[PDB]
Amino acid sequence: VTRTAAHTHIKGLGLDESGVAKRVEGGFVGQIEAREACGVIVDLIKAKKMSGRAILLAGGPSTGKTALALAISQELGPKVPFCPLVGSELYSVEVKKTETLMENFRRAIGLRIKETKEVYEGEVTELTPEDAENPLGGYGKTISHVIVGLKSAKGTKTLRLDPTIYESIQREKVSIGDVIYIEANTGAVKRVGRSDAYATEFDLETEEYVPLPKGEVHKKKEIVQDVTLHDLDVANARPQGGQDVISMMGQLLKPKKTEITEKLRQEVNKVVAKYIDQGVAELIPGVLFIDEVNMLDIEIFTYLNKALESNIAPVVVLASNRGMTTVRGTEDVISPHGVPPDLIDRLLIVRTLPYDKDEIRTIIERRATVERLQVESSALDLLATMGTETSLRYALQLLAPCGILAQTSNRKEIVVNDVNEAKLLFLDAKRSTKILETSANYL
Amino acid sequence: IVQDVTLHDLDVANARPQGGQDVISMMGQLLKPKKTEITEKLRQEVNKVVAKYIDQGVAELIPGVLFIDEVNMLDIEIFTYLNKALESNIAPVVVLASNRGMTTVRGTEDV
Amino acid sequence: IEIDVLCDLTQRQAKLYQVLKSQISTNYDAIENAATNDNLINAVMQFRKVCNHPDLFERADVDSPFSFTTFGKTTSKFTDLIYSSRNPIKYSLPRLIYEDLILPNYNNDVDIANKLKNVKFNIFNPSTNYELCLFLSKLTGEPSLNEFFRVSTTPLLKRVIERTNGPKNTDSLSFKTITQELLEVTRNAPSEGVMASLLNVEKHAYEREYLNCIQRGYHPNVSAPPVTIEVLGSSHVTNSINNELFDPLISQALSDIPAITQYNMHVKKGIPVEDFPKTGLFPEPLNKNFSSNISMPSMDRFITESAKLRKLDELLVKLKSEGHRVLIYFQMTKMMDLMEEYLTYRQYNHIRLDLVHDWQTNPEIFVFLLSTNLTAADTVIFYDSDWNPTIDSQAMDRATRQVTVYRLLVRGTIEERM
Amino acid sequence: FVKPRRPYNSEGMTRILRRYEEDLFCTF
Amino acid sequence: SLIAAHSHITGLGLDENLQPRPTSEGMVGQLQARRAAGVILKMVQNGTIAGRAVLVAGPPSTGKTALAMGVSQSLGKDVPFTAIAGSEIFSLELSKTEALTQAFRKSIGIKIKEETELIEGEVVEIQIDRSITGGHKQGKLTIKTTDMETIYELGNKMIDGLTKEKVLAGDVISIDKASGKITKLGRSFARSRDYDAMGADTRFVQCPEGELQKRKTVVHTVSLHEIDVINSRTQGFLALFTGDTGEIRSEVRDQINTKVAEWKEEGKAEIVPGVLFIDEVHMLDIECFSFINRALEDEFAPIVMMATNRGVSKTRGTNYKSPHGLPLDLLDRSIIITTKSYNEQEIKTILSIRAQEEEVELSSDALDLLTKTGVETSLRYSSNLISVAQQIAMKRKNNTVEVEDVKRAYLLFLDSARSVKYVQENESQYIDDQGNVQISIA
Amino acid sequence: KSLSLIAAHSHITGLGLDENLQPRPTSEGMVGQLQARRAAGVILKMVQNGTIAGRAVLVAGPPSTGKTALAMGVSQSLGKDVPFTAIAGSEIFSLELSKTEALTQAFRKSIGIKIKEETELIEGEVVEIQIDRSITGGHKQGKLTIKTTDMETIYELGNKMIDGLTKEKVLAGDVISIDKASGKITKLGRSFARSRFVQCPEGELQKRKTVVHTVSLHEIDVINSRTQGFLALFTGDTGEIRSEVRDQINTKVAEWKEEGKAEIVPGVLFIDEVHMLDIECFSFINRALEDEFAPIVMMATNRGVSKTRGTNYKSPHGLPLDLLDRSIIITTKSYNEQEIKTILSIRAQEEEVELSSDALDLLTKTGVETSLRYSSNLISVAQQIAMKRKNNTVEVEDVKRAYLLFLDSARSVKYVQENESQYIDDQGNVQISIAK
Ligand SMILES: Nc1ncnc2c1ncn2[C@@H]1O[C@H](COP(=O)(O)OP(=O)(O)O)[C@@H](O)[C@H]1O
Ligand SMILES: Nc1ncnc2c1ncn2[C@@H]1O[C@H](COP(=O)(O)OP(=O)(O)O)[C@@H](O)[C@H]1O
Ligand SMILES: Nc1ncnc2c1ncn2[C@@H]1O[C@H](COP(=O)(O)OP(=O)(O)O)[C@@H](O)[C@H]1O
Repeated sequence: VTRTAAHTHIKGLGLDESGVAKRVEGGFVGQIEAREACGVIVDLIKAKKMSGRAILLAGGPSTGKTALALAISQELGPKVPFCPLVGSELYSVEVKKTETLMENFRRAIGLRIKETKEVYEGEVTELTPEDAENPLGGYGKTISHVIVGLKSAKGTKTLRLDPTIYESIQREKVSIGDVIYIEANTGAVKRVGRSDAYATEFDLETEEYVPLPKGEVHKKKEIVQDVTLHDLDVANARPQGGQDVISMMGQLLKPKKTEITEKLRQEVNKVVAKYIDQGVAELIPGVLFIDEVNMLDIEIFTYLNKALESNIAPVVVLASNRGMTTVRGTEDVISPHGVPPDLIDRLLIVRTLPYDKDEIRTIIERRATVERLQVESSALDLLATMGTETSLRYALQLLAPCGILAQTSNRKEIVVNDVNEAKLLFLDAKRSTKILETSANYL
Repeated sequence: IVQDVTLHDLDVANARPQGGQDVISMMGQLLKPKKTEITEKLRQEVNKVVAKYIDQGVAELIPGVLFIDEVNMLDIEIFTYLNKALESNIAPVVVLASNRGMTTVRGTEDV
Repeated sequence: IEIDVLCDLTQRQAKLYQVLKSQISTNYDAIENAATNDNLINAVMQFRKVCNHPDLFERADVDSPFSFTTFGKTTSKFTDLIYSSRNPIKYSLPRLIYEDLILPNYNNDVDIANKLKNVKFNIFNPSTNYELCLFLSKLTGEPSLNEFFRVSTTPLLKRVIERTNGPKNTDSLSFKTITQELLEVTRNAPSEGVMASLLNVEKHAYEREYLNCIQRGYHPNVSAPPVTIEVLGSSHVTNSINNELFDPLISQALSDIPAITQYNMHVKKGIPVEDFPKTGLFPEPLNKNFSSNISMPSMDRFITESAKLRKLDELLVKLKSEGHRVLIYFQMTKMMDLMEEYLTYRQYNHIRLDLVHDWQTNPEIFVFLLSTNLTAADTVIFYDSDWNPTIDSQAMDRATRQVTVYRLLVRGTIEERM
Repeated sequence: FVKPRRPYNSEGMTRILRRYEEDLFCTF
Repeated sequence: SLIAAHSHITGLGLDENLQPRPTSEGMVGQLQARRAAGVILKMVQNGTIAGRAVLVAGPPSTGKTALAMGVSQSLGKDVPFTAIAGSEIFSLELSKTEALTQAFRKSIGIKIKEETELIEGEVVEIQIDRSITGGHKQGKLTIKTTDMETIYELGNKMIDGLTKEKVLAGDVISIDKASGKITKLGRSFARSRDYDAMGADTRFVQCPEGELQKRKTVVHTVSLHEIDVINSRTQGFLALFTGDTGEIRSEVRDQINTKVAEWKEEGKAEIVPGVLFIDEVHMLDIECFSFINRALEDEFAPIVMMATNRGVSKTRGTNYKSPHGLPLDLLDRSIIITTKSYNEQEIKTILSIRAQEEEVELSSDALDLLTKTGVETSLRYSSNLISVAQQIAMKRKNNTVEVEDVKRAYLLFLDSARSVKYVQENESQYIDDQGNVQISIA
Repeated sequence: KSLSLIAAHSHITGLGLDENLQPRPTSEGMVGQLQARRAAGVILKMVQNGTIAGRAVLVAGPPSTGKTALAMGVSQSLGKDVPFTAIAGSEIFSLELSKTEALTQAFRKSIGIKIKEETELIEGEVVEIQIDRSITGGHKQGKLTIKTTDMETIYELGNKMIDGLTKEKVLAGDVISIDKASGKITKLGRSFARSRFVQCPEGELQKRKTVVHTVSLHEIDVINSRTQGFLALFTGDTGEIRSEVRDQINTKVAEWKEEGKAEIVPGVLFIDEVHMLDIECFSFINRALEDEFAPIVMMATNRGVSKTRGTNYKSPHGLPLDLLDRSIIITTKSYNEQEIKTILSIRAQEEEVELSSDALDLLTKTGVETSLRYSSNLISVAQQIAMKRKNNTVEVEDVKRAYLLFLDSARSVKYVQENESQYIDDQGNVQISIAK
């Protein structure tokens, strides 16, 4: 019916009203102290007062760190921007890694603006241009004005345009009998389609037929928009949207990441603060999630040390499964979790714990009931012993071949023999390594 | 009229957009012609239209020889892509030459 | 006959549900407890508003990018509509820098150095370097020896606009490549030719996968004009900026001339076609849908965004084919207006708001809408189903044949508990 | 009733007529 | 056509109970790997789960790529099967993570339902109105069948499709509205007064009778990555063929995911996931593995098949050694299908099948000696020797390869063991690793 | 203006100093470090005098001793209209600029030019607007009535004013600003007339107003180079500006200062984590400091005797000796118990958290024991645990709960070191299975 991939049995942290975690809630089993710390972090993010707060999720493999970050994102809701990221994303061939890090920092901060739009709309009735007295004079264009007559439901207006709006109108390929949509903030024109007041069965252009827009021609409507700061920076650095030749030639060029200067960021911040002071916009800070943080270089960590001290920084969540490991880009610096000691001071470490046999068994139970499979009790005990013997994940993804082998025998029951066949057909890391050691030519 | 072209000419003719009035095409005509990574999709369509006109009895396919001399200087990534690309249906016969004995492959420290 | 219909949440409905769940600090247990019991009532009214129809909680409107502009707006026989969009970011420049570095005057040497570096010491000048010009003319085949001095001293955009396909002499060193004589054959070649079809892979892939009927999936979030530069007290800066932003050659090149205006040039004024400012250089978009960033509220997404409404649109076809008279029970008047506009879109026979007399006398009607006395009444649907049996019993015996009662249910919500 | 057709608006424009027996080309 | 390396494998050779036949469908032997591949094939065909990594491991010349080709041929049509190598990720204009993201998104197909209208009939009158320059184009078309005759309106693209592929009155054309394609089926009027400008010999077709306008429902499969490239910029359809898609932003991918879910929620489109095959996966940086470990956990993720012929070797980007050249985090989330070496009867059957595909009539003793030299040396050498033995055999003008031609081909062309034997006793003739060589023969 | 949630250095409003440059024990959010604050006050006086150029100082000490706090104090004590550029050591490693070019741009961004100009402006509230058209509409006549709180006048309009008023609609009762020489008219808002909302202007209507401009050398460098416009100041692709335009800018600025049309305002460039620069960057920095238009460079580092980048030897502070020869070094020291508790009380006041005395004592004890930043992070996370139990004051139990939930450096190393079979080591070995 649905599609499932390694998650989506997790619906949140599953806490109480006081911050106490239940044993089985939200698809989580165990990890009580980590879930309580994550709930405190969720409350801190929802307070909307702090800047540049960093936590680190430190534990072994298959202990539930990405699951906890997903639960953080699900608990915060879709209004708060969440930016998932791996450590290998920051190495770009178009721009330096520092700019990619700052771009993700500004992408993790949201905004909510209520915008007023001046709108002309209607069905085009009369489209008559007027000519210039000397059109080959070198300066000045061919026409002078274009008269456009629009009609609506209980309304009809005639507009006199300068040529610049008419160039967009002509680029939209409008004619007489079309319903158009002119917005006055940027001069953009949208052509909706043919009016339904004429015949609709004599075309060959697979176009749809709309009726007349209700209300008057000239309106002022309120639109609530959700944007980020990186959208404002990107729109200002590569300007498209005007009707000047720089804007029209900006759309035709191939896009490329540039190094956005700090001056543009300060001016965008000043404009956003002026919008907030007018009661128009509101600020929604969010979370940046960086997975496999040990893949970063020493330069990226050194820039993070300065980027966390800014006054507009979001909450940063990191995760790593490393012990005493040399930092990449250095040769002798041995540090906990592969993170240098200058960053650990600005951090709050949340420690995750390994599981038990019963926790493995019930995690396999929820993963079986999410994938729409039913197993026997003895097969479940075999899977739990198998998960303790080899890995939790190997017991997790052996469920689907067992289900396929159960289906191919015309049964809707997973039994011990299907699990034995799945063992015989698929190996794990330990048995493959044991085959590799006792091999002739790297078998 | 009997005309002879190679498949690479067909690839670079089909990749280059047909001459229109847009500013981008004539701009790229007036600028330095930088090479681009031709996708496998375009080569696939070129192969199907070539096989379609071969089946009509009009065109004829002439495979040739790619002679790479002193192949000791190739990196191991190119060797692995040679292993991949020798299994294609449209591949020609490739001739290699080398004058080394027991030597390490470039890019590897112990092979 | 009592049967309930189960519906599954849509993407917008689930997004609004998750926003409402995260907004109220996750006291969902209290919401469920006081839902079993029946200012929490104002909290659960938002939830029932979300599962009823997403437009009641927040109306869908025109989806357009945010305009980062400060234009001339109205603080409310023709009306003038002039382009006036600016950028909110203002870059201020002193007059001294402009007047002493960029404009010529008596105390600087902008024009003198420009002439010295561009005319007198240019190596393509035929008055001083005629041998190089003759060498290049033998190399390329240009009929004029001033072509290189003209190419080297005009910008690339001005070169690529006014480029002409002038002829060149055969006695030169520049001949035609193989790729060019392949491409020049198929300029006006028709289909079914072997050479024409072998060089037309892209258009065949365009019409093989139906690319002129696909929909646009992405539009940008913010659109902005270029940053305004302000100099206080100088009209020359304004003139130069207006000339750069709205260059008549370039803006004329990126669009067309009206056809009746072209008729006024050619016939009523005697201007030849070769003297026209050349036009039509803007690239064609992929579809008609890709030509702008503004998307419209369509009356096909309105059906699919509400799951209960889509299940009614699935269910009314059988009742219309079987020829019945349906009646809907509601609780608000907002969805009375919503079903008014939906039924006028679907052009069905319904009431305009005596009712019993019009119900008995007229059988041409189809669907009745009431807000909490019929007999020829066969199929009844509970949209906003509440299991308080006092209302359901009086609704049941308010309205000969077999009677089927229907209830719409949304999976994974309050109503599955209810 | 029958809906009217869309108005056809071609002044100052050429014409190519391709009939059964004979073809035209009107120029300005 | 032409003969490839795995041209004899079209399918997997499995029964209805997923049990392999000993010799079927071009595949012989390797029962456990074929059964596991059939299980993975049904896992793909169900389409209910996403982001599962499968590793195929074993010695060289064992049938890993043969297994991948059997899976691809049993997959069937309109299911994406992206086959890449590990060396293609490193590019000068794309990051490794961006190239891996594009390779992931190539393997997810979207099947879009479309509603078209087909129009066929004789053309009565074409009127085309154009500007003086030629930009604005409009006109009317009068098409006609035996029973009906209507007048249509034309646009710029329709007039462009009418002008090229020249249509006159009396020709029979077929128009598809949603694709914008005009095909000329022939001519029926046979006009007497023909201006002798062209050498047209158009076909005589009959009058189409019945309804002029017919509706039909068409289905086409597009990839996800094609939708990102199309929506990325203004001329992305050119970038689909030139490959100039440089680092598509994340906002495009988010909005495309949202619109794909919206199209699924209405019934216009459905998601058909596919198989991404990575041959020589050990030829990858550790940053690629770290990206793969978290890109396997997304909703839009295909089933990834990887092949390795490497033991405990060095992992690239690091300074330690790992099993299969892969880190243990990637090996944690993978199930492993192992492959075992062949017997003499399996090698004989392989050589007989490859001789049947290449159309070579081998003798019995020639087959026995080819099996002997394929069990002492490798299988690929004895497979390569067959065409050379055939080309030697046609020099004597007999169409049957004897043991003499096989012996001659074995004499003329060398194996790896004979090559290292010849090199290791003449080390002065070849260039040393220190660059020393002896060129003079005295 | 200047939106900000709460910064980590948000309590520092400058250097707490007397009129004789003596540091008070607690002033302007800075406590302790008397000698370092006195040295930074001397450097501040060096910047404010403006008669010397190209002096580099170095702020070196142990980590978490207030070096960035000192830099923020100097930057806040400079105030506005004086350039202050703060960069990191890893910022200059660009893919489109060379390292010396990025260092040159950062050098010229820190010196500005003060230009004073005056313009004549119109400000008032629109009373009534008449536009007249003829029979053919070829010419347009107009009258505008505009008033302030002191006078009222009527103006006769020409064609371009009428076109500039029809564009960007102006109605009655609007407060507008008109520039005559450039033709730019801005709507300030709407007047307070019920019958946005600003007040009616006062005084004269024709005002000559003086605006003091400050423009850096890098901006004039970008504009004077013809290879890109002023939009490269925002897009950020200037692309290796040539040297000759910089000598032209230098000579033009020198003769502008000679004529009296401009003044030179030098500033401070701050390089945080200076040890991450290559030796080529250090060698460029050595010779870039003897220029006449060079700012005062502040460098901060916390390393001991470590390896210089790009070399194979070790140097004090990570910097070569020829760079250290031209530097004067300010040394910061570690903190006491009382300084730590005063820092924590100030961070409590800035975070709007009310603390008990016992909670403050426990935070001081665990800050002396572990780290200052660890307690300064624990204090804000304890308030949410306190607010979950619905009380305002943060008690000892909330601090102990936050200390249990969130670990520090030494404890995390301790739990790692006896569980290293479950973590991935330097050799890539790990044990995931529970048993065996
Ligand atoms: N407490 C838990 N309850 C249910 N499932 C869990 C729990 N912890 C981990 N899992 C499952 O185990 C797997 C661990 O994956 P992940 O968290 O990404 O790795 P890591 O633990 O190294 O971060 C996931 O598939 C997750 O669904
Ligand atoms: N079971 C089989 N059926 C058919 N052909 C096979 C089989 N096993 C091996 N082959 C042939 O042997 C060769 C094996 O090489 P390949 O599969 O490319 O590499 P590897 O075996 O190392 O994965 C292929 O050319 C294939 O045609
Ligand atoms: N003398 C001081 N007065 C006030 N706050 C201080 C002082 N010294 C350090 N701090 C505070 O301690 C925190 C960490 O010090 P910081 O300056 O980041 O250390 P470093 O000097 O290593 O960069 C900062 O938030 C800073 O405000």
